[PDB]
Amino acid sequence: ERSRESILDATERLMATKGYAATSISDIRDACGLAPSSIYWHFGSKEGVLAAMMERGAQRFFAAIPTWDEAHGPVEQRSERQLTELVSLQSQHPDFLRLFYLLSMERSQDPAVAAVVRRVRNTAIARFRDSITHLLPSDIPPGKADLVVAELTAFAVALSDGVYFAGHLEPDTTDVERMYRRLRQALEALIPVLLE
Amino acid sequence: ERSRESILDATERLMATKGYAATSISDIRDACGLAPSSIYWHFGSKEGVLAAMMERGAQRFFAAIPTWDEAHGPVEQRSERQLTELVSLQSQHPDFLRLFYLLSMERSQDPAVAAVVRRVRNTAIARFRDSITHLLPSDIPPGKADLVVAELTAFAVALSDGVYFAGHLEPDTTDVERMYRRLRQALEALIPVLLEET
Ligand code: NA
Ligand code: NA
Ligand code: NA
Repeated sequence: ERSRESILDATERLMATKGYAATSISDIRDACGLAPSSIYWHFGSKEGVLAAMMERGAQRFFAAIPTWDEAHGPVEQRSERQLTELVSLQSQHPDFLRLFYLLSMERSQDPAVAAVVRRVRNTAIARFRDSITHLLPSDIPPGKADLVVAELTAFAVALSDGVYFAGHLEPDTTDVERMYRRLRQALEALIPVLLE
Repeated sequence: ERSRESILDATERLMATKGYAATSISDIRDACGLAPSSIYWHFGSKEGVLAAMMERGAQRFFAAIPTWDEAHGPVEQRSERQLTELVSLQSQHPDFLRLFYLLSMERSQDPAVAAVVRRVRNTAIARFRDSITHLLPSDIPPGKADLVVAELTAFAVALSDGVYFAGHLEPDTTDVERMYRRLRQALEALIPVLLEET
């Protein structure tokens, strides 16, 4: 819908400017022109707006990174982009990232929000899993591979989570590209260890 | 002195139940018997209390792990309980940890809170750095060591941050001990890599 996008657009700018608490459903109307009843009719509530806002922020973050089959090149890589995008995709668009980590720790969470948080986290995990499976030798038995891949994935996701906070808490001295370089180097080193 | 402790104790329990939002200065009095005016006089405000409580939780988290110099004797070398002490304390807090990440991302928060967050983060970084220096060969030129230790530390702290969220978002399938073992193994692998790159 054209109207759904209007609301989210307004909600982004308003919360960026005023923060969550001080952003009214009324304010959102003032910005997007849509009446509160129309807003409620779409997202059901303020939290329902926040969720949908946060989700499509994810959908764009992930689309800006190609999957492994979205490639291209003779397995250049198939790092290239995947790290390069991930690197550039932390440049003051954590945005959605900060919101994610905030919402992940929220207590007594609205169902719509908890569902969005879960889908985003699962997606991120799935995406790392897609890349990492290609770091293993092909002659590894699939069941054994599943265990190794799952453990490397959990490791990478953890490190990537840490990268946001490093950039947030130590923005001056943090090198995002360098850190993800150490990650892939760490993963390549851990593969022989895991198969032992 | 004893008054500060009973205020924080009451504030913990009240904030374990109830939400931060729904915990009033009034409620805190009801629990600890100290008047609101006495509470303010100590911590200055509600978020002023929140800070002090979160810091105290960190100081206890950090004391529960030894520094390299105070650790044992030299066998482990000194790490594998500094490991399990780190593993001991997840266990999935707060205590402090969830509050820390929440407060670290809070906007326009409060001078006293931002200071606590900064001290806790810096301490944790300092603690990892203290351990990691002994992973390097003795003959590395100090200035070059400083660069390598710093990069390994940033890496370790990042991984440790992610370990919390793994345990939070995937509590069923997350092995905390196994993860910190992979961190140690990763750090040992990265040391030669870092030294040949200066
Ligand atoms: Na209108
Ligand atoms: Na309308
Ligand atoms: Na040595």
